[PDB]
Amino acid sequence: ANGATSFDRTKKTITPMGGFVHYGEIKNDFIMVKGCIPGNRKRIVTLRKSLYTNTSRKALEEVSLKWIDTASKFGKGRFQTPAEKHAFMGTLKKDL
Amino acid sequence: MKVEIDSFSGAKIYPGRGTLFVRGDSKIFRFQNSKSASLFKQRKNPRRIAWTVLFRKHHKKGITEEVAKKRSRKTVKAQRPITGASLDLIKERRSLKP
Amino acid sequence: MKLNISYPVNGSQKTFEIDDEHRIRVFFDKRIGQEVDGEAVGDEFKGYVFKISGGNDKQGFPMKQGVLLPTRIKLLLTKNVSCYRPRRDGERKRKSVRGAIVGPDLAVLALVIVKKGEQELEGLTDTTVPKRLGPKRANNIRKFFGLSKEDDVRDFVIRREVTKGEKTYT
Amino acid sequence: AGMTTIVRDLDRPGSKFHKREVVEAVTVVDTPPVVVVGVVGYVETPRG
Amino acid sequence: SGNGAQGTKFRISLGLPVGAIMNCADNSGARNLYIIAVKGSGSRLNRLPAASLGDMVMATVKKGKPELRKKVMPAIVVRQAKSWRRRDGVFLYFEDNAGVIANPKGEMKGSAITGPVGKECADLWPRVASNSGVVV
RNA sequence: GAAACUGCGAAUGGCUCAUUAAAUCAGUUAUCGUUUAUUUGAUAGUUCCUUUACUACAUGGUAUAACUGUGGUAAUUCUAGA
RNA sequence: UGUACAACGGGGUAUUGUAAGCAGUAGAGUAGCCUUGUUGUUACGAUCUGCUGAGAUUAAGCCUUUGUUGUCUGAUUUGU
RNA sequence: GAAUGUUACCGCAAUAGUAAUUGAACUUAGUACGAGAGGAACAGUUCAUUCGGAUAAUUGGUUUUUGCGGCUGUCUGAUCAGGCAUUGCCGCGAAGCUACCAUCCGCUGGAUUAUGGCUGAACGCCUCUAAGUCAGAAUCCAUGCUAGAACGCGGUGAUUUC
RNA sequence: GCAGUCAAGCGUUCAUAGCGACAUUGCUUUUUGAUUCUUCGAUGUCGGCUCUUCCUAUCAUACCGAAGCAGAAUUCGGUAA
RNA sequence: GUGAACAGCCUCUAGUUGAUAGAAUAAUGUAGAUAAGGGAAGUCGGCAAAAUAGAUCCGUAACUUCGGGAUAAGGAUUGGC
Ligand SMILES: [Mg+2]
Ligand SMILES: [Mg+2]
Ligand SMILES: [Mg+2]
Ligand SMILES: [Mg+2]
Ligand SMILES: [Mg+2]
Ligand SMILES: [Mg+2]
Ligand SMILES: [Mg+2]
Ligand SMILES: [Mg+2]
Ligand SMILES: [Mg+2]
Ligand SMILES: [Mg+2]
Ligand SMILES: [Mg+2]
Ligand SMILES: [Mg+2]
Ligand SMILES: [Mg+2]
Ligand SMILES: [Mg+2]
Ligand SMILES: [Mg+2]
Ligand SMILES: [Mg+2]
Ligand SMILES: [Mg+2]
Ligand SMILES: [Mg+2]
Ligand SMILES: [Mg+2]
Ligand SMILES: [Mg+2]
Ligand SMILES: [Mg+2]
Ligand SMILES: [Mg+2]
Ligand SMILES: [Mg+2]
Ligand SMILES: [Mg+2]
Ligand SMILES: [Mg+2]
Ligand SMILES: [Mg+2]
Ligand SMILES: [Mg+2]
Ligand SMILES: [Mg+2]
Ligand SMILES: [Mg+2]
Ligand SMILES: [Mg+2]
Ligand SMILES: [Mg+2]
Ligand SMILES: [Mg+2]
Ligand SMILES: [Mg+2]
Ligand SMILES: [Mg+2]
Ligand SMILES: [Mg+2]
Ligand SMILES: [Mg+2]
Ligand SMILES: [Mg+2]
Ligand SMILES: [Mg+2]
Ligand SMILES: [Mg+2]
Ligand SMILES: [Mg+2]
Ligand SMILES: [Mg+2]
Ligand SMILES: [Mg+2]
Ligand SMILES: [Mg+2]
Ligand SMILES: [Mg+2]
Ligand SMILES: [Mg+2]
Ligand SMILES: [Mg+2]
Ligand SMILES: [Mg+2]
Ligand SMILES: [Mg+2]
Ligand SMILES: [Mg+2]
Ligand SMILES: [Mg+2]
Ligand SMILES: [Mg+2]
Ligand SMILES: [Mg+2]
Ligand SMILES: [Mg+2]
Ligand SMILES: [Mg+2]
Ligand SMILES: [Mg+2]
Ligand SMILES: [Mg+2]
Ligand SMILES: [Mg+2]
Ligand SMILES: [Mg+2]
Ligand SMILES: [Mg+2]
Repeated sequence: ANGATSFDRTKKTITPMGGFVHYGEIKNDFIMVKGCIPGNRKRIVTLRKSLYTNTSRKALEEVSLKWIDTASKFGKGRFQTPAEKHAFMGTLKKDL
Repeated sequence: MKVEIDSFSGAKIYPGRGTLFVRGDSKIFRFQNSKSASLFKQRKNPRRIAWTVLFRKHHKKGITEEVAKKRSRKTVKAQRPITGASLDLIKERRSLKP
Repeated sequence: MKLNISYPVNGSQKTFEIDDEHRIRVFFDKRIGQEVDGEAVGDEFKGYVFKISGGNDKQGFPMKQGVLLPTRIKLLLTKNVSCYRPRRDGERKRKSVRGAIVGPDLAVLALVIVKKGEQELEGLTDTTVPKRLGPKRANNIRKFFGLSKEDDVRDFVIRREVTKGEKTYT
Repeated sequence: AGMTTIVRDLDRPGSKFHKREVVEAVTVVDTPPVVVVGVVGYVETPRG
Repeated sequence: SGNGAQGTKFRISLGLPVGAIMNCADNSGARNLYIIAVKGSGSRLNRLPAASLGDMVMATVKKGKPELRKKVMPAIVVRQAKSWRRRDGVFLYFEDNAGVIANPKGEMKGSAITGPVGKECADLWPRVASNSGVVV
C-alpha cells in the first residue's frame, strides 16, 4: 500500500499498471517530490538538503495525499489496479 | 474526488485524465481520451461502436449473472392494533376462532 | 450525512448523523433497493441490514427510484409519479430530480431496516408506536381477526376511547 | 523512475483554491538504502 | 482584466490574439466583437496580445446595431474555444469564442447573456455573474 | 363538521381589435357528410357452465389521501422515507 | 559458469474495434426441379448475427519471467 | 587528444561566466491630509507580466509503429491472403520528440553610493568632516549557480615476470 | 544638438520653487555644411528583417534631496545603464 | 480494366532492372507532409501555401455591342446490393 493513503485505502504500490515505462518496478524506499526534476529515467540523482530555511508560507505547508495515480503510463491508462480492471471488464476468453 | 464517466464510451475518467467539452446548449460532455472525443466529433453513435458500454448494454453482452435470483427477504409478524384504542383490550379479543 | 432510518416492524424511525466518510463510503455507488451490511457503517449497527429507500441531497431535491446517475436531471413528471403532486386535471410539470445512486452530495439517506443486528438501537427497536387507524370495511375486519363470516363484525370493530373533561367517550 | 499525478486538498488561506482539491504532477526517485564505506576529512588552507 | 475586476485570476491558456472575432453573447445589438487589444497584457517584440476567458479587451463591432459600430469599447471574454487547464486538473473548452460588451468599470451594456459562461469569468465580474444563467 | 378523496365547474364570463381582403362577415342554404357534457322524453327478465356432488349474492379485492411520525432545501401552492 | 548475458516462448502493459472458419427461422430478394405445396425442396443473395471486447500488433529506447536453446580467454599496449 | 611512471576512483577551486524582472487585486482604508471635492503608503495575503533552467504525470501537436481497422482502381482463376499506385487515400493510433498550447523550479549574506545623521575641531560660537563615526540603493563583493587551467593542486585503490 | 556664467525681468507679493532677456563661456560629432587625406586593375552604395554588444544627455523600475510638496497628482535635482 | 478519354493509376506482349557501394540518421539543408486556439495581426504586397474542383439536379445579380456576363453567385445529391 505504497500508493494507498488515508483516503484511498486500496492496497497497492506506487508502481503503475505494467511498470514505470522504461525503468522497472520500484521495490525499495522512494522519494516522491512535487513536480519535475532535472534528468531522465534510470539516471543517478542527488537529493540534497536545502541550503536555507524557507518561511515563505508555500514551504511549511504540510501536504497530505488523497489518491496517487497508478494507471498505466504506456498508453491511455484507464485502471488503477488489475482488480479494478477485471471488475469493470468482466471475464475474457482466457481467464476461466 | 469524483471519478467521472465518459459520455461516449463509459470509461472511468479518474482526476485530470481526459478532456471536458461545454456544448452550446450548456450540455456537458466528458471524454476519457482523444479517441472517444474524435469519434464524438465525428457524430458516431456509441451503440454502433462495439467496445462502448452503451453498445454492450444494448446488445446484452456479459451481464450473465446480473439477471439471476437472489435472497433479500425479511420477516416481521408484529402487532400494534390501533392508537388510543386500548391495545390492552385488543389482544384479549384477537384470538381467532376458525 | 444524516441517516433517516426506519424500523417498519414497530413503526419506529430515528435519525443518525454519520461523519467519518469511510463509514459513509459503503453507500456510495449503491442504488435505491440494494441492501447494506451495517457492520461497515458502524459498530452499533452490527449485523443490521439496511435498505436504501431514498433521500434528499443539498438544496433538498428528492431522489427518484430507478433514475440512475448519481446526479440531478430534469424530468417531465405526471400523475401517479414520484416527487410530483399535480395541481390540475392532466397537469405535468418539468421539475429537477436527484438520481437514485448514492453520492456524497446527499444531505440525508433514507434507510429501512430489513434484518435486526445484535444490539438494540436507542430509539428504534427499544420503542414501538402503534398503528393509527383500524379496519373500517367489513371484510377487512373479518381478515384482521380471521372471522369466518358468521362472527358478526358489528362486535369486532375497534373502539377508541376519548375523554371529554369528565365524560370518557367511545 | 518516472512521474505520476496526485490529488490532494490545498491548505492556502486566501487562495481561490483554499481547502479545495488540486491535481499535481510528481516525480518518483528510487532510493534503496545507501551503504557507508568510508570517511574523508578536509582541512582549510589559504588555497581552499 | 482591468478596472473594477473583483479578485484575481489564475492564469488560463490564451486563446484569442488581436484580430480574432468572437460572438457577442449579450442582447445589446452587437453580433460579433473584433478584438483590438487586451487590458493588462505585456510586451515582447512581435508577440500578439491574446486574451483568455475573463480578460477585458478593447473591441469594435463588425456586425451589429449601427449605433454600436465604428467605435472602440471594452468587452469581457466569457467563452474560449481553446482548451485550458484549471487547478482541479481538468482541461475544458467551450464550443465558441464569446464575450459581452462592458464599460471600463465592469458593468454590462446588455441585460442578459445567451450562453454558458466560464466561472473564471463569473467569479471575476459580478455584473456578468448576475446576467449569466448556466455557469461552466 | 376542518382536512382530504370523489364528483362537477374552471372551454362561461370579462378584455382587446393585432392578424385577417373571397378570409372574416351578412342575408340565404346543406348535413341522404358528422360529434355533441348537459336538460327533457323514452329504453334493458338473457351476463354462469359440456348445464347433480358447484361459481362469494346475506354483496368478492387492495392500495391510497387526509392523518400519525421521521426528514431535506437560502428559496415556491417543493416534497422524500416510514 | 551466475539475481550472468543472449535468442525464442510465456504473463502483464498497450493500440485497434470483433479475425479466419463454421453455423443460423436474420436478409431487400432471385432463379431451377417436380410429386405444383396445407414452412414443398436444392441451392445462390450486399448485409446482419453467434462462437468473439474477438483477432492482429506490442520494444524496435514498455514491464516481467522457476520454460526452451545457445554463448562465455580473440587482438594491442603500458613502469617510478 | 600526444606527452609530466602506468591505470582507477574520489575531490579541491585559480580564473572566467552568472539572473531575474515589472504589475495588479485583497487588506491597510474611505484611513492619514482636506472646508470640501477628493484621497495615499509601510507590514501581511493572493495572483499576474517580461526573462530564464528544466521537464513529459496530465492535455495537445506530430505518425513508416506503415500497429489495428476502413476505402477506390487494378493484378494474383475464385476463396483465403496479398502486390502495385514516388509512404495510394481515410479514422484511430501507442513510443519518442515536443508546447505559456503542457507542468515544475528560479537562493541570502556583507560591503558601499546618493542622501540623512553621530561625535567634533578648525573659528572659546557654529558646523555630517577636517580626525574618527552611524544608517543606507534595481550598485558592488560574496553566498548560490555553470565551466574546471587540457603545462594549477590534494586524498585514495591497484600496480605486469616468459 | 546639449550644458553653463552675470541676473533686467516673469512668477498675486518675492531675481534664482520653477523660469529667465541683453550679453557671454562651453561641450557634443545619430544634423548639415566646409574640406578632399585614404580607396576608381572596385571596401557591394536605401530600408527592413534578425542578433549581439556598447554609450548616457535616464522614459520606466530601486533609494534619495527640493517645491509656489495639505492629501492625490506633478515638477526640479542626486547616486543610477 | 477503371473513365468522357491517346488523362492519371494498374496490367498483357516486348524491353529493361542500366544511374559507385557499405554503415549511421547530428546540426543546417533540398524535395514530400501535419499541426491545438486565432485567422494576414506576417509582408512592399496573401509571396508561399491552403481552400475549390467530376457529374446529375435546383438556382443564378449589375451591366451589355443582346452575342454575353455564367461553371456567375448559392445550394442538394453521389457506395454496395
Ligand atoms: Mg494524443
Ligand atoms: Mg445551499
Ligand atoms: Mg504592450
Ligand atoms: Mg515585428
Ligand atoms: Mg438583471
Ligand atoms: Mg368568451
Ligand atoms: Mg395495487
Ligand atoms: Mg463480437
Ligand atoms: Mg514457456
Ligand atoms: Mg618514459
Ligand atoms: Mg474599502
Ligand atoms: Mg484647502
Ligand atoms: Mg527580462
Ligand atoms: Mg523549452
Ligand atoms: Mg503523444
Ligand atoms: Mg491497410
Ligand atoms: Mg473491391
Ligand atoms: Mg467464404
Ligand atoms: Mg508490378
Ligand atoms: Mg508511375
Ligand atoms: Mg518559459
Ligand atoms: Mg544561500
Ligand atoms: Mg564583503
Ligand atoms: Mg557622510
Ligand atoms: Mg572625508
Ligand atoms: Mg575642514
Ligand atoms: Mg539583482
Ligand atoms: Mg541560485
Ligand atoms: Mg585539469
Ligand atoms: Mg590529480
Ligand atoms: Mg543684467
Ligand atoms: Mg520667493
Ligand atoms: Mg518682480
Ligand atoms: Mg543631432
Ligand atoms: Mg574607388
Ligand atoms: Mg583594391
Ligand atoms: Mg567587404
Ligand atoms: Mg561590384
Ligand atoms: Mg548621469
Ligand atoms: Mg511662496
Ligand atoms: Mg540626492
Ligand atoms: Mg545593461
Ligand atoms: Mg556593464
Ligand atoms: Mg534496343
Ligand atoms: Mg551519376
Ligand atoms: Mg541512387
Ligand atoms: Mg550512400
Ligand atoms: Mg530537416
Ligand atoms: Mg492527420
Ligand atoms: Mg493552425
Ligand atoms: Mg474565418
Ligand atoms: Mg479581414
Ligand atoms: Mg499589415
Ligand atoms: Mg505594392
Ligand atoms: Mg487574400
Ligand atoms: Mg500563389
Ligand atoms: Mg487541411
Ligand atoms: Mg461575375
Ligand atoms: Mg443510394
